[PDB]
Amino acid sequence: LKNLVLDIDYNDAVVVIHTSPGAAQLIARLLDSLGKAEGILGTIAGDDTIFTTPANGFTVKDLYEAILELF
Amino acid sequence: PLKNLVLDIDYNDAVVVIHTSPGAAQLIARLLDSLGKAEGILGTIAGDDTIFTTPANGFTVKDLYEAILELF
Amino acid sequence: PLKNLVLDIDYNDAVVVIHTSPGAAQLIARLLDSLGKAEGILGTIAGDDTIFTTPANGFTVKDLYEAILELFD
Amino acid sequence: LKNLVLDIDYNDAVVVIHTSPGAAQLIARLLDSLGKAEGILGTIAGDDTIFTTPANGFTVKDLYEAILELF
Amino acid sequence: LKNLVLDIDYNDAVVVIHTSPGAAQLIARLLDSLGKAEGILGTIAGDDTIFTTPANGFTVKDLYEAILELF
Amino acid sequence: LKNLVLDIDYNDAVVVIHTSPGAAQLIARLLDSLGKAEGILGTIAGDDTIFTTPANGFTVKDLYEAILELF
Ligand SMILES: NC(=[NH2+])NCCC[C@H](N)C(=O)O
Ligand SMILES: NC(=[NH2+])NCCC[C@H](N)C(=O)O
Ligand SMILES: NC(=[NH2+])NCCC[C@H](N)C(=O)O
Ligand SMILES: NC(=[NH2+])NCCC[C@H](N)C(=O)O
Ligand SMILES: NC(=[NH2+])NCCC[C@H](N)C(=O)O
Ligand SMILES: NC(=[NH2+])NCCC[C@H](N)C(=O)O
Ligand SMILES: [Pb+2]
Ligand SMILES: [Pb+2]
Ligand SMILES: [Pb+2]
Ligand SMILES: [Pb+2]
Repeated sequence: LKNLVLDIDYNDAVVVIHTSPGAAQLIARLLDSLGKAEGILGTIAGDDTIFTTPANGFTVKDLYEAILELF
Repeated sequence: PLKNLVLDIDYNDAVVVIHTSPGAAQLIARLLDSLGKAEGILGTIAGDDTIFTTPANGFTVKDLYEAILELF
Repeated sequence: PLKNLVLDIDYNDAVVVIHTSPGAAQLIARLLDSLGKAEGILGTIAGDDTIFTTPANGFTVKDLYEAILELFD
Repeated sequence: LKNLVLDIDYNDAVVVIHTSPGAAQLIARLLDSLGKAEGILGTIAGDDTIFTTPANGFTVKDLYEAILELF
Repeated sequence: LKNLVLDIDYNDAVVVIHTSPGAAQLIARLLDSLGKAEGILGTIAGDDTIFTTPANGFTVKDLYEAILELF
Repeated sequence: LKNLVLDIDYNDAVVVIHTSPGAAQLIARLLDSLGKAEGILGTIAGDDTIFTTPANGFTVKDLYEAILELF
């Protein structure tokens, strides 16, 4: 979904994405299309921020890379 | 927004209803939210995939409707 | 997701209003979203504990109301 | 403090209360205190808008003044 | 309320529960009973994914075995 | 104002804030005024619980103290 993703960053426990207001459930639904397969344990969207976590055998950086590879 | 997100627009005697793709309601409802009472929009409230928008006094539902299609 | 999540059903001239347990609105609304304009539902919107639903053309609010009752049973 | 409420207006079907970003569910939780007692049939809130309708017998004008003589 | 829960899994940061579309808030409300009496620090729900986290002194695997308890 | 924010706590991954029912998005809105270079990485809000996580550089406690110097 084009330029709705305003920013993608991360840290020790989660990969955080910021979107235009109200776009979070939209972009987050995209990640859930791949989800577990790629190594996304889960994703939760608020209004303009998304939190997603990698599985075991995957670290946040591996997540941060595949996500880029998506958008 | 994007129209591949808006799946259907329709109306009755009280509100104009917009259906969208799962998760898109809030995104699309913010567009209508840019139109004020003067345009005939009293309000707009979105759920997960449906939006209920209602006419401001002085505009009938058909009014709000043709206006929304114009907006799109 | 028993209908014990549904606390009350009633209407007026524009919409049919349902009151559910807190946090059960979206879930109960999905059910109604399985009906469609053909059974007379123009649309359905859920908050946290309340749901507003409204009838399509040629359907009065009372018709939507009786369809919901039978939709839940 | 109710500096979060921006406007209450009406029409033949509902009463709209525009709210600051996010304050919609909080302010709306206020309207659920009134119930069918004070003529409320129900209220749904979004992110910054609330729709509310009068119970049987009450008109929207009545419901409007309730929310005014209550807010 | 039974089949509303599709999957429960975890990693080094949170336990994530996947549920039916729209049941996130209801199920996450079930978790909100346990409180910090258990190992829970917080639980946040979206539409179909639930992110919960362990409080100081508990591991994420603790919170996990305990949530299966609850369910 | 008054009892809107019921608690702020933390663990290994995020700072958890509990609020009054439906107050989460509002409280979260304040948290989003601060970000990245100011400590915060992202803030998600459910209905009464909030999860906030530190920008990759800060300790969850750095972020925590900053949030305290508000509530
Ligand atoms: N219908 C939807 N909005 N789906 C998107 C879900 C995104 C994410 N799993 C969440 O629950 O927050
Ligand atoms: N208009 C609002 N709800 N603003 C608050 C957003 C809070 C947080 N960024 C979230 O996405 O959950
Ligand atoms: N994934 C869901 N929550 N689905 C139910 C949607 C309920 C209703 N149509 C709404 O948009 O508010
Ligand atoms: N936890 C809450 N936000 N409660 C307030 C409910 C507001 C309104 N009845 C709705 O269903 O949208
Ligand atoms: N940032 C947003 N999600 N804005 C959309 C709000 C849409 C509509 N006024 C509502 O309150 O439900
Ligand atoms: N009335 C409710 N929706 N209760 C459930 C809240 C679930 C979760 N603690 C959240 O705040 O996201
Ligand atoms: Pb960045
Ligand atoms: Pb991992
Ligand atoms: Pb009709
Ligand atoms: Pb029948």
